[PDB]
Amino acid sequence: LVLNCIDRLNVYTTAAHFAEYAGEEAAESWKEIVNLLYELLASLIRGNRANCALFSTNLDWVVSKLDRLEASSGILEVLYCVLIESPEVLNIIQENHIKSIISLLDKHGRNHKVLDVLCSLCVCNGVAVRSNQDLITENLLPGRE
Amino acid sequence: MDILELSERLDLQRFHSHTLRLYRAVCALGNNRVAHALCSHVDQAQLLHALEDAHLPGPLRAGYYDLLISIHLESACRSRRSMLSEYIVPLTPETRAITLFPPGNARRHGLPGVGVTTSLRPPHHFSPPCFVAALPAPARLSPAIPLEALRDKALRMLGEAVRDGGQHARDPVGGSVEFQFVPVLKLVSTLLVMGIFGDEDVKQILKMIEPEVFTEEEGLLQMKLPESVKLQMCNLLEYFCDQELQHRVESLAAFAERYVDKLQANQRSRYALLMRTARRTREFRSPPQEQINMLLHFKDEADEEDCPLPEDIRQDLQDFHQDLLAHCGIQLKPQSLQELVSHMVVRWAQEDYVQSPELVRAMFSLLHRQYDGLGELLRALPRAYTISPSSVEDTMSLLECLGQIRSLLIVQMGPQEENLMIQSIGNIMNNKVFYQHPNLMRALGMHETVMEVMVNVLIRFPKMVTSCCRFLCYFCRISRQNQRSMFDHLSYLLENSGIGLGMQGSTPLDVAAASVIDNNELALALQEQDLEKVVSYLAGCGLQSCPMLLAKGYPDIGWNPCGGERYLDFLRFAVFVNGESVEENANVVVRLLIRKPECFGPALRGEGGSGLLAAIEEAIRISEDPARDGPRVHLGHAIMSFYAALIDLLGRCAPEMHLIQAGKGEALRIRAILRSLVPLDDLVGIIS
Amino acid sequence: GVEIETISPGDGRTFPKKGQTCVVHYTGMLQNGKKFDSSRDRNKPFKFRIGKQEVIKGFEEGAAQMSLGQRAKLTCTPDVAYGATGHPGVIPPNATLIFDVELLNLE
Amino acid sequence: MTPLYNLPTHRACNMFLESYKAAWILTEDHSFEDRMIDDLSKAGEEKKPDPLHQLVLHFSRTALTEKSKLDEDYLYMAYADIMAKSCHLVSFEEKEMEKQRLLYQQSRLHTRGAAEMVLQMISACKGETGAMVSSTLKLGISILNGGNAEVQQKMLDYLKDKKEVGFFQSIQALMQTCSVLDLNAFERQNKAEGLGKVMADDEFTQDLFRFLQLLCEGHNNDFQNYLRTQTGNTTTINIIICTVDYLLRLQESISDFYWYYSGKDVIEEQGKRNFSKAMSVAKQVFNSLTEYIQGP
Amino acid sequence: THLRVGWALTEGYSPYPGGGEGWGGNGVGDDLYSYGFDGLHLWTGHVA
Repeated sequence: LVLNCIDRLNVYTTAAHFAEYAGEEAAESWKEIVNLLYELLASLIRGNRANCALFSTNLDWVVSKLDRLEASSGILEVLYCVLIESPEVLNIIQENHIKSIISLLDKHGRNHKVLDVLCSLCVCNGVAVRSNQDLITENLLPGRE
Repeated sequence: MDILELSERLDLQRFHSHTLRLYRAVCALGNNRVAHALCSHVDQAQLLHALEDAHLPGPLRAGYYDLLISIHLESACRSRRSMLSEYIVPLTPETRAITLFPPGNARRHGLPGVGVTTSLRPPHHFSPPCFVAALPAPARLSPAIPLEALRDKALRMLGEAVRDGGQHARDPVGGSVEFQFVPVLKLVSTLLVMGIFGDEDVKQILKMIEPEVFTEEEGLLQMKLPESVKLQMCNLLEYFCDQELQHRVESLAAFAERYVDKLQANQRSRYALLMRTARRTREFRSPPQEQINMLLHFKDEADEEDCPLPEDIRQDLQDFHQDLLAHCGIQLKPQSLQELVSHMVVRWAQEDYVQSPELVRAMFSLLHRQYDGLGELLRALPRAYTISPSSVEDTMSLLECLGQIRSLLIVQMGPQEENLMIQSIGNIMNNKVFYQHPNLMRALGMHETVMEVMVNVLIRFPKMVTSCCRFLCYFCRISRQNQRSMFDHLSYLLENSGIGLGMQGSTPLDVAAASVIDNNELALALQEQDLEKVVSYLAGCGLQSCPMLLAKGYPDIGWNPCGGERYLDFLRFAVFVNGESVEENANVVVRLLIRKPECFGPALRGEGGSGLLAAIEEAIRISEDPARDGPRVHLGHAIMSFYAALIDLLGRCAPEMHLIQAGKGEALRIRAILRSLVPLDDLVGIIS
Repeated sequence: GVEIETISPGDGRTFPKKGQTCVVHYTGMLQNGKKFDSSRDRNKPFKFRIGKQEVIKGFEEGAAQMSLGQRAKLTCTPDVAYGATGHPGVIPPNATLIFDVELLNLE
Repeated sequence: MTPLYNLPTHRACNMFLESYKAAWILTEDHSFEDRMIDDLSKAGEEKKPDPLHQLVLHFSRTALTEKSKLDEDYLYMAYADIMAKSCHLVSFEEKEMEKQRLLYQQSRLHTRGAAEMVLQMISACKGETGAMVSSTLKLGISILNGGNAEVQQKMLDYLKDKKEVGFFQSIQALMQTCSVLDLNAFERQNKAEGLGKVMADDEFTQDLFRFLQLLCEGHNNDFQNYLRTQTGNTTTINIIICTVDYLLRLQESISDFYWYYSGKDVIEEQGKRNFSKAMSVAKQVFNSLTEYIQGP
Repeated sequence: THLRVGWALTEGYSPYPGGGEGWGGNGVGDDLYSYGFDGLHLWTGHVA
């Protein structure tokens, strides 16, 4: 139900666009509502392995929203909670996902939480993913920028 | 800007520290290729400068120390640590020269960790980094760094830190005593485990730890330090306790070699004079283990009558037992490691309430080890084994391959690791020692590791699965003890030998079948639960079409003759041993089969269904018609093979003739049931 | 190809011949100025023998034209320096490389 | 039997090592448990806990850690054995001297939370038989021998305040997993020995019922009623009925074993041994029921 | 080894030890107030 609410509220690019259909009095709380929705989703998914494993099917849903200017921190926290718990998501993570996260670093600046996410992508429960380590090395180090 | 400005620019200090954490993450767990790539970014000169930089912030100093350990030492240290639990002692003259106490009932204790050790340990392999060589596969080796210079630098830095700590400077290096000592102690512990330090270096380390006890200034053991430093001191003392245990094992093996030689010479002389009555000749007509049990059964003075050993030899053995107890400190200012460790641990525990559970566990494990030394040796003897000097090169090669396999237990499976595993198995099977010394192989426990690898993969890697299955089949076929060892995991294999056998090669069901062949004891120890599980699998196989065949476009039939045949031959080996029928299992299997009649297939089904001859004729017509056969498996042949296997199994379940003559009611009942199931006329029709 | 810019004159009489082992010090940098490799940091001269495809083509083409004691700049084009694939994690695709090479000894 | 001196040297050395370890090392007796406990129980020069107390708190912490299954730890097994072996070790005067020394040795343990540690470890095992539960039961018997009233009170108070059902669920599962005789297994063994087990966990069953008997020793009516019913708990488990159920299964097995040997005049050694151990278990069960119902 | 010779302007040429433009080690020709010559290159504006 929360996911459906987020998807339906995400179809508007900005508050003014939402105001063109719901009015200004309803638009002044659009950003607050979406931030609360992501905060509740994070509280609902923190620490539950079964719930984090539920995201092994729709990971692109979370990744494609990383570039949104609103609730950027909440969505990043949701991704961090999923990745720190579910090894299946690491087995489903692909190159386009890693390139998207690096572009997140490139566009939103030097944030240590993105670095912690990349660190978490490598090893989970004492087992390392060679493919992830190689893709990160190939797509992050040689640029030297 | 100068990197020292990060002491005030905290945002960049944190970002760079997490960057170093990411470097360790990417090169973690044996990724030597990434370690080489990282060598282009963080070079040796920078690392060495960072080690001696006294103004560096604590987090950066710790990060660079851990980066150096991760890049250069982690893989070698881990492989050596894995190899440290075994004691393969060659019978060389250096081993012969080993004694419990130095020549200079009980004498003064020697220095721990100094002396001659003959236990086999594979050498480390390193490759020089280079980024201009033509780009070429064999696994890459770890980068090489000057170890003698690194160990000298570490010793000098630790000594300087010790002196500064004695001075109690108000500006400790790194901002805190923890940041001053923990990285250095981690580096020293890693180098100690890798065994780089020599005798003089170990003596210097022992002098800094305790200059008064380890004499042939003030120590670390009496200075107030935090829990992390206490933990590193516990790791060091654990290392030296392990070295003492290894020394005891090597001395015991040397004495065993000398005493066995004396025993053989004495027995040869006694037999020589005896050749010139059952009591006199019983010794030489008994198995050698019983012979040596009788020869060594003279410990008590109330049974020293039957022992023919001379009193001088008995005295020699009693003298060695006495000096073994003395070396273990069993009574017949601290001056020994055991008393030093006990005093330090008790003082620490009664001075403050320890909050670190890891530290608490470490100190109580060490205390238990000091108090119980004989039991530790007793539990370590099963992993000790003496080998001939001519098999050293093959044993070292086998240890290298086993180390590679063990290094493959902490990495996600891939095509390259699969190829490495396959070639390692081939190299192991190409070694004569693997067949000459089966007891040593069981003590090494390769089959447990292979089974654990197999369950971790569980089909994505059929070549790997069939390679593991062939290895275990060979292992069972070497000796009966291996077969008995594998029989304990029969249920473990069966629960994973479900649908998805693979249409490739040997399967866990095949290894399980190979683990019970020609063994009456294991056949009689075969549990009924395993047989009900197998019959339940066969029943499931007998009701649905084969999904792989359906995915390959074969015509649909409501059963799987191939899978049913595979379970049938397993029951054939389970019920027929050494040319005779085991009636307990035959009766159980037959009763289960009749309790589940749908296992017999569309034929013999009842309430509609033709006999065996009609089924065979239909199969023949299917074979003669290509459209009904294929879309390589031929359905007509599979069906005939299935019914042939079923009839073979029922025939082998038949009661014995001596039982029929004895008139056993159960035997007559079983034969009557089998006769009712299989008419004679159908048999003659098929034979015709 | 390879361009050679001399920085310090050599002997100018003794050139590398077939089969000889050359021992050199080098520093390898990218065209953007970023340094990626240097043997001087390891404090160990790099040794290789001529004509056995042991190094990238441009490097040995440059070193073949250098005399004993000479210091020179070698420029290597992408078509010979690792080509289109580059070096995973160290050198990006289509990188033109710059080498500061000094020929210390032969055999 | 080729003579020993014709064997290769390394193989003979390996056989020597196995024989030496089997005949000389294990047979040695070394008693250090009392000295170790004495050393750990002394402070020196709110009272911070002494080292033994911190050890017990550490094991209670790992017992209370929320995890699906408790991992095996040799360190805990070793210290549990040491603690159990350090607590037990004719005229009126020395009989009383022995009782007082036993009470002091038990006080050194039960005054540092050992009873609660035992209950927590038993609840943590969740009814899975093994060395962990066997060591815990042995320690509980060691600290409960002589039906110490103070220990009984501490256990009852802890159970009533926690109101946890895991303890009795584990006890019920263990009682349901206790094994009895098996004629099919006996026949299989007879054939195996003819080519040229039965009640393996009898010691575990005996110590389980000895522990239950010691919980009610001394006519503890409060503990007898608590065993019959747990008022404060959400669910109630009747241990008495489970005991009768096991007694019935044992009786039926004994009856079948008697009919099997009734026809034959001679009874072999293995049959006599299995009869003896079955009778010993039945004796322990009868004693436990007697302690359940006395008081009355 | 670094070695350059040339002219510098009083105003603007204040090279401090340590860090600076690009990689540290600023000398003559590393800014627009100085004009150096090292034997092989003409240095100005941190460009050789």
